[PDB]
Amino acid sequence: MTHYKFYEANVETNQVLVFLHGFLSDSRTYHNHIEKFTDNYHVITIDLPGHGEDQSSMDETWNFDYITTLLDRILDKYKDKSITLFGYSMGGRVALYYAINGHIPISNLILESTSPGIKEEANQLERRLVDDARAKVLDIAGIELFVNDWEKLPLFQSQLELPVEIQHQIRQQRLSQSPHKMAKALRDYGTGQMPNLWPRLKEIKVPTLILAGEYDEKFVQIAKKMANLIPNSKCKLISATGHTIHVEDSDEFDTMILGFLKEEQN
Repeated sequence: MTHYKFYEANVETNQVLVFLHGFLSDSRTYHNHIEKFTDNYHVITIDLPGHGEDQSSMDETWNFDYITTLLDRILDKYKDKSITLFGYSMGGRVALYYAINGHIPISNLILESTSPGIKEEANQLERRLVDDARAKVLDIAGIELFVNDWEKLPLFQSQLELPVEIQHQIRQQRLSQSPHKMAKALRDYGTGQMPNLWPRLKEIKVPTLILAGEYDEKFVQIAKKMANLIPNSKCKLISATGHTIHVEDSDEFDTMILGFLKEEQN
């Protein structure tokens, strides 16, 4: 209930494009994009556990297998369609996990500024500690103070250049998240908790589009590495954007998706 929205295509089509959002955000991030795709594609947006309109129980572990089941249940209603699964950042981690472990086969995969998790154990632990600390800060200091600090992360420096409306929308989307739920999201499916999917990338056989922002060096290096390992992948670097490409250059982002979707119609 409430955790996913289906937007009927303006035309008959067997194509369904499924959007997963990032941490501290929800499906509203795709708001201005939906109409660009419904022209030719059915669109689904899904709020992940703890985010936006999600109503996952606080008393269940929101690990990847839980999220996979969640997605299985939605996608089962469209299993006979050609499903393109799109994930941005946190949602891309879910989309990679799902491409590898999901129970409904997807047709195509799209990854924006994401990673298959952390390879080496000590780095996984480093990240767990940080996300665990962050979760504690959320449970205790609340959403506003967290977002204030989150806004200042180097990862998001390129956003400081966005039009004030856009920065407002992003800030509002973050502030509306429940801090206790954000904490649980971090503890249960933060990157530090995610299995290292690097050695399973070769299992992903579907056409895959990988997007990274040129200013976002870390995720560019990750995107290139992922592309090498996913056998039918295209990696596109988006000029003059950081991590959240779909917000910083929405049109180019849209053009890249539509063109990929165009190419893979077969």
